[PDB]
Amino acid sequence: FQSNAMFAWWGRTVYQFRYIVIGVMVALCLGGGVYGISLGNHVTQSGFYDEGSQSVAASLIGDEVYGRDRTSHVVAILTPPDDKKVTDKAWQKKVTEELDQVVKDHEDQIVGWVGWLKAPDTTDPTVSAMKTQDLRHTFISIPLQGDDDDEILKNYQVVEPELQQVNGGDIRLAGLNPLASELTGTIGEDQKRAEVAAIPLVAVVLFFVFGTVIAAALPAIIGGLAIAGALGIMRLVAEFTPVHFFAQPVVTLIGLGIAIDYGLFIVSRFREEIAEGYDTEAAVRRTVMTSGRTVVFSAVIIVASSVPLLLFPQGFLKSITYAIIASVMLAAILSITVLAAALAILGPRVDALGVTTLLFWGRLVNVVMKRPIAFAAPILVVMVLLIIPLGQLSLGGISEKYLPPDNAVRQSQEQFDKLFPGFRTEPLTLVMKREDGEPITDAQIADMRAKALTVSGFTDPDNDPEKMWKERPANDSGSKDPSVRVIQNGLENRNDAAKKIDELRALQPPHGIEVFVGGTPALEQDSIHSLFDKLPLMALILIVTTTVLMFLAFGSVVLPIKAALMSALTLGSTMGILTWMFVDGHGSGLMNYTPQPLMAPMIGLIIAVIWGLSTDYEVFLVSRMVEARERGMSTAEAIRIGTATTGRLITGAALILAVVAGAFVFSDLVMMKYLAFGLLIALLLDATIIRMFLVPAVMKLLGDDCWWAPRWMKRVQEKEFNIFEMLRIDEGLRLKIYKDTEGYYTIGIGHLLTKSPSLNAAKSELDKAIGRNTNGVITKDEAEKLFNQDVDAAVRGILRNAKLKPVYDSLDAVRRAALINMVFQMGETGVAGFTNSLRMLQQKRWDEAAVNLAKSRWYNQTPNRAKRVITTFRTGTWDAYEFHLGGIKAFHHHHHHHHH
Ligand SMILES: CCCCCCCCCCCCOC[C@H]1O[C@H](O[C@H]2O[C@H](CO)[C@@H](O)[C@H](O)[C@H]2O)[C@H](O)[C@@H](O)[C@@H]1O
Ligand SMILES: CCCCCCCCCCCCOC[C@H]1O[C@H](O[C@H]2O[C@H](CO)[C@@H](O)[C@H](O)[C@H]2O)[C@H](O)[C@@H](O)[C@@H]1O
Ligand SMILES: CCCCCCCCCCCCOC[C@H]1O[C@H](O[C@H]2O[C@H](CO)[C@@H](O)[C@H](O)[C@H]2O)[C@H](O)[C@@H](O)[C@@H]1O
Ligand SMILES: CCCCCCCCCCCCOC[C@H]1O[C@H](O[C@H]2O[C@H](CO)[C@@H](O)[C@H](O)[C@H]2O)[C@H](O)[C@@H](O)[C@@H]1O
Ligand SMILES: CCCCCCCCCCCCOC[C@H]1O[C@H](O[C@H]2O[C@H](CO)[C@@H](O)[C@H](O)[C@H]2O)[C@H](O)[C@@H](O)[C@@H]1O
Ligand SMILES: CC1(C)CCC(NC(=O)c2cc3c(F)cc(F)cc3[nH]2)CC1
Ligand SMILES: NC(=O)CN(CC(=O)O)CC(=O)O
Ligand SMILES: NC(=O)CN(CC(=O)O)CC(=O)O
Repeated sequence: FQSNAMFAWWGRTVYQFRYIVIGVMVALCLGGGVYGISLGNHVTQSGFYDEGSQSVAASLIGDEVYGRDRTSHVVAILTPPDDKKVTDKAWQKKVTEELDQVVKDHEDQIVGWVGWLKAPDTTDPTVSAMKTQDLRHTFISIPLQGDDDDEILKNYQVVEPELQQVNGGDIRLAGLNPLASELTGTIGEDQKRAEVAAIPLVAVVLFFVFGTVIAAALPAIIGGLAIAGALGIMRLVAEFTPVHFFAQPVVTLIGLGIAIDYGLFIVSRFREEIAEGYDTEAAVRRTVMTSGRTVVFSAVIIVASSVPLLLFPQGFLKSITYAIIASVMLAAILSITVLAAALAILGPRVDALGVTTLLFWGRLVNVVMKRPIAFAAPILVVMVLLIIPLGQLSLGGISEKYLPPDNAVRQSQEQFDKLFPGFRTEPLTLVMKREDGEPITDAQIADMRAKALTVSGFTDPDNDPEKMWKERPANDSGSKDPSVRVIQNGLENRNDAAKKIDELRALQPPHGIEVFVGGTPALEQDSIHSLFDKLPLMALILIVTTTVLMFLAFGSVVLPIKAALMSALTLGSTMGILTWMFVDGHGSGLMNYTPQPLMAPMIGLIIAVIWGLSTDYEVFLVSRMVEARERGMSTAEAIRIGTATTGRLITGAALILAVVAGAFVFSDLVMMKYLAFGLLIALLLDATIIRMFLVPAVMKLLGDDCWWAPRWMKRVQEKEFNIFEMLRIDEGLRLKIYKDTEGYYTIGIGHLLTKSPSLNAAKSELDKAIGRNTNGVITKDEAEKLFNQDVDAAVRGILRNAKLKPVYDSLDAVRRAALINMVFQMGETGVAGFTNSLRMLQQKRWDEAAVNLAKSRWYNQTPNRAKRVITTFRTGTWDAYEFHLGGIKAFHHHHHHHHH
């Protein structure tokens, strides 16, 4: 159950109101770009955890009661100049005055600065550890004002340009906020790299697909408008829910490629239609009714592959899904609205500026036809070989290693952890809230301490079990509610956290006390647990929805399951290569990244994206061969028809997407490189190994079993437009005796009854013709009978005329119907007067024949019908009548009015 009257109406309307469409939509997209440029100041960095988890609740309660830990905010390593020591009093005074000046300039942003450098004369052992033994290095802590991570990072970015100058520039800034600033600036770095690299390369690839300036420029303008509008839409979404930083490059990584590919396909189809003889109006309408439907289906598939990411609670994945959906649907809309109207405005002008203005698949698919096993199993084994590294993939959180190993901030952090060990901690926290509301006594604290000392593997520095699990510090941003007490202690081995947490949560709390196990390891592990808990349902929804959409698009049952297994193998192989590249470290030396576990939500993101890519390409390809089997073509060449019709467009689209993805593989963010490399691997696997080799071979393996659909999941074959409806359009269908423009009695489709003025003589003739007492009224089927009689009489008259018989025997059924139309209108004597025109048609020179027919006085006197018939001659389709200028007014009886 499909619907194309909607697409036909829109193809008509976008040509009818093309200027309004182009103006309104371009204005909306440009205003959206102007409104969404400011998205960079409204994105967030949170959303990596499960915010409905116990670790997040523990973190929130600890923040409320004790205050958030601002000690890891800013760390500053200071080194005296000229091999001096940190004990030089003049240098001490200088640096201290500099730091005081920096803090009092930004009291709105900095809380203060805390170190050993502030109180050199002290005995506190922890403070005296902020200096190295050599007295060549000393680090300080600079807490910042703020209430959420984004405001704190903004305050740090406000204070950094002046804080960096301290100590003659020889101050090294590490901590949470410097790393955050670098990791977020990676996004803008990638944006600028894309602007510089992909735009001219995409221009070149387009200009090589279309040997024309305009036909190659249109998809680029479409992609630009799509990026602008999608950024505006994400800026609007930022008003309701937090949008993550990583959602910005997605718009440029995924949105731009699909938008330009949509534009490429639509412009190519418009050029096909124009080169097939249709004028601009019919070209736009058919371009819609075919390629726009394909594009909308593509967008629906991408949305169906993205939506399941809304199951995971990580707002990171949610904002990414929002960005994907917005970009893709806006690209589809622009492709069937700005681009359609722009083509309707330009016309054949889209080929005006050639190359000078700037200054075979069938053979290869037949190579796979002879021996399918020679390419199928030797490729399936290679893919299941690439799958085995996928098994040994690990997951982890965000560290300094997400930056390249030569990044100054990562090296500053690693030098801090070398010079000052024991300050960077990941302690697990037991948070105790008393449900009743009264203070917590030391007895309950001791009970919890003992029940925690039950568990092993926790750090015991000075070897005193009654000093482990010390109390969390408390600063001024905490309520200090006596009903909440937090103990905490680090882990000897981090890889045991997921177990120890599961132990610390099995401990029985004191009576009337609620226990929450939190901390950075607990946050990470609970996030990963939510991810793995919700993954199978996501995969099931993905596969089921995509397979149902393939049930809709294919009209088959074998092909959806086949393409599902194909996409599964492609996803597995791509993720195996990704594990081999980023976990096992292969390719790291050339790309300059550190091998490490992947970000957990990136696994679901990459699953969704790669599955959508594979399914989209498989659908767009296989539909073209289902087209041929619907026409009646044989299997072994229906495959060839589809593959050869898709080759150039598929390769160009894959090339543009590969350009845009390789523009991002050079990122300084290991997650960005992971995503872009996975996209590149999946894309180059689908554009070559999947489409060229495995698809035709594995399909031929099933031969004529691939299109088998049971019952009637398959659409019904349409009512084939015939000569009856054509001449009903041109001559009218009247079921009651009427007078023509000459004043004679006509009925049916231009069937002259008699040239007598008597209505009763005409009724006598009509009753004699039909065989009953009609009273001047006939049914539609009787009109069809009379019309078929007249058509047969005209055909017999044509085969009798020696000037019309050759060209009539030369033509096809549609052009033969056009010739019969001309006969019915103007007599065989009049039709034979088009000697050279009929010669052109007989020689199948449709363009010359149409141009010459449009110069008769037949066109001057009956221009609409003549234009319709001449279009039928030029194209050979009923398209000039399936969507025609409605409403005729003057009915005239035709020649060969058959009596009996
Ligand atoms: C574009 C991609 C780039 C990715 C950038 C990543 C930059 C790294 C910055 C990491 C800042 C971690 O700060 C440490 C903070 O951890 C928790 O706070 C958490 O409390 C919330 C309650 O919801 C939790 O949900 C939040 O995870 C968190 O605010 C502690 O409670 C705070 O005491 C401590 O200060
Ligand atoms: C990606 C993350 C990598 C970066 C991680 C680096 C973590 C940075 C931790 C550095 C801790 C700096 O402060 C540590 C010291 O200060 C506090 O005590 C004192 O501070 C007051 C200052 O006025 C004194 O007056 C009070 O005697 C007393 O409360 C802490 O309680 C102690 O532990 C320690 O002595
Ligand atoms: C405001 C929100 C409103 C709800 C969302 C917007 C409306 C969604 C309308 C439904 C989706 C329209 O697409 C669904 C498409 O499925 C098939 O596609 C195929 O049609 C091409 C014709 O040539 C073939 O070539 C290809 O094999 C293949 O694309 C069917 O033939 C049609 O049913 C329809 O074209
Ligand atoms: C600057 C422009 C960069 C262009 C961007 C696109 C480049 C994509 C590259 C992805 C391929 C990953 O390749 C990684 C492999 O390459 C090298 O193999 C090492 O072992 C082999 C046998 O001993 C020898 O072939 C090498 O000599 C030896 O280096 C690496 O060392 C290995 O970890 C890993 O095997
Ligand atoms: C067969 C045809 C295939 C097409 C050829 C593929 C393109 C290969 C030729 C162009 C490669 C030139 O790369 C230029 C790159 O310079 C920089 O590199 C710096 O960042 C990376 C990690 O730190 C490391 O590359 C370096 O260590 C570091 O200098 C930046 O990354 C970008 O400004 C830019 O992207
Ligand atoms: C002619 C075409 C209609 C063929 C499919 C072409 N489809 C893509 O190029 C494509 C990109 C893409 C992506 F980045 C993510 C994702 F989940 C799915 C994706 N499909 C468009 C042009
Ligand atoms: N265009 C036609 O119908 C053929 N005509 C028109 C023409 O001179 O080209 C020639 C002829 O009838 O002799
Ligand atoms: N639309 C009309 O009634 C006039 N004509 C159509 C035309 O002008 O081409 C009808 C016909 O001649 O069959």
